[PDB]
Amino acid sequence: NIYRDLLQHVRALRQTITDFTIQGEGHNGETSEALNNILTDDTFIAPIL
Amino acid sequence: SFRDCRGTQLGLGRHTMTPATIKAVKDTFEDRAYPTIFYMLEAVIHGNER
Repeated sequence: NIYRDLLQHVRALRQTITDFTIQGEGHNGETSEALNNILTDDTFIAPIL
Repeated sequence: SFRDCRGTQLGLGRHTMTPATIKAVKDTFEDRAYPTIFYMLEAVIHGNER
């Protein structure tokens, strides 16, 4: 339940990022979430890999 | 907000779910590790009484 709650909170944060952007506006192969936010930007990487 | 206020107006004295059932159903709808055995059994049984 604790692990599922942490994962659900992460997915709720992702849906909140998705909510506060406007879709359908993609310039030069970058989607709208990657052009608005950073945690949805594919150029930025995790601190550890 | 108007639709939710109208729904509050409709469900004034009607039957409401106790929070135990709300918590259990919300837990089972947000359970990503739901076993596929239930899906296969519901597919084969396919709503036949016998």
